[PDB]
Amino acid sequence: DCQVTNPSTGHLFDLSSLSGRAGFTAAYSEKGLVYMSICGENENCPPGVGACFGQTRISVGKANKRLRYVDQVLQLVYKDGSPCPSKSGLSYKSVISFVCRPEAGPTNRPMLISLDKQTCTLFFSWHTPLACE
Repeated sequence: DCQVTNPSTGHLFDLSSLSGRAGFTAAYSEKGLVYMSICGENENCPPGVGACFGQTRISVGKANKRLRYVDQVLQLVYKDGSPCPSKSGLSYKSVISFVCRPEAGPTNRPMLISLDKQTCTLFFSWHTPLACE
């Protein structure tokens, strides 16, 4: 249910306050965006899809709720997106990484920071106080 524990302190991280089908957007390119929900599908995307391009609604990853803890970062990986334009045989995937930010940012939305074209992986970051222990 969108929660994970730091194996070494027992601290429970809960990202459920960011969950839900309404979700968020992240800026893509110059005027575009990506629609995304946390730990579940997004209402603007095809059924079961957690993140998709806003212009086309094409999937960049199927939703899941497998939140993981790795070196102080909480992460989700939505795989099995649509066919990769840059490499035959591959499907888009979205990695969403939550990092502690003691004070919430002025905008406070996820950011698409990189798109690895060789593997069609979209890397997103969200610096949030919910990732602080």
